[PDB]
Amino acid sequence: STGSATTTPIDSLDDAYITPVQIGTPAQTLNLDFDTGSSDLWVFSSETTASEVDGQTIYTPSKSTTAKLLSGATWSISYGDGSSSSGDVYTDTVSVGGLTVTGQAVESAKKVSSSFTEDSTIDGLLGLAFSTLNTVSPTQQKTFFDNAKASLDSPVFTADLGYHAPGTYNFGFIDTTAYTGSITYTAVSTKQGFWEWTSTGYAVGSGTFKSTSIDGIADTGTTLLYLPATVVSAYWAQVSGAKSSSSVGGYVFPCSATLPSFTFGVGSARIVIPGDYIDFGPISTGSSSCFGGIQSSAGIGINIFGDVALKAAFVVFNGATTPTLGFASK
Ligand SMILES: Cc1cc(C(=O)Nc2ccncc2)c(C)o1
Repeated sequence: STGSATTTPIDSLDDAYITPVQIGTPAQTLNLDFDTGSSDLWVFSSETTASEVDGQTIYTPSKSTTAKLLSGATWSISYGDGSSSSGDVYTDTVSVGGLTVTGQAVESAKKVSSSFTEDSTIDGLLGLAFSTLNTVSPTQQKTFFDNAKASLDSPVFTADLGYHAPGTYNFGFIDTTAYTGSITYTAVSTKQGFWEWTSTGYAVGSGTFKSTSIDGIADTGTTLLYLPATVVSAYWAQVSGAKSSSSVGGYVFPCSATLPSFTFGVGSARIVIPGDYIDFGPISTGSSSCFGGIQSSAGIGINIFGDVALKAAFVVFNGATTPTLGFASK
């Protein structure tokens, strides 16, 4: 089997992407944030505290003839950005782009943090990291991809995120029309539960490539590119007037600037992020200070190849017995 679904930016900045997902019988379609940095499929629901729901579409398990309470199971998650949610668990039928999994754990939120409430466009998350990170207790549950894997034509999914435009998540096949040149594959460590890999270096604009190992994660659920302070300083030094602002919480730059590209290495291959992808616009409405899309990972504890980086590539998440990651230009 295979599946193919379009993923759409939630706003004009590509802060996140949403993908329609069918849950239950008859189908209830919710727009979920596919997150290769976490491993829980959770949704706003009829159980979510009413004051914490503001415009989201909810899953109502009582209206699904295939929903079953997973008795005694609870979940609770905290993300890197400080957001969180928790609740109980149902199993139900879940379909993405024509690919159906029966008995998928659907984690129903009883509580969500303010950031989730305030984002009316995101009805929940669909985790695509390794199932070892799943938070369900006392019986850990599998991700949608892990459940689907055996049925897929090939044990892979691909992320093809758009810049200010829709893109695609495919399951079970590699669309050879969706990228240019060749896909370069690179080793993955699953030891922390992430799609963790080592970039071979970087360049800023038309500058020379610096060969240096940068360990990090491919994370579709993180907006920005978070890299070591040395690398980030070298980037922003090429932008007149750019500075790190403790009050804003990262690098900002004059909105009148033209940003240089940023290149990262994948083995002997190179992925170029155009300068415009690194512009996240005014820090507040009407401001001439703009927020940068490349930020320091110091204090996070891990480097994160988030959407800024991933959207510049066609990315293969190869879930074979020994997982790997593939990157192609597009
Ligand atoms: C301000 C904000 C952040 C988020 C959000 O979804 N975080 C997040 C971070 C990492 N992985 C998954 C999710 C929301 C709704 O609002």
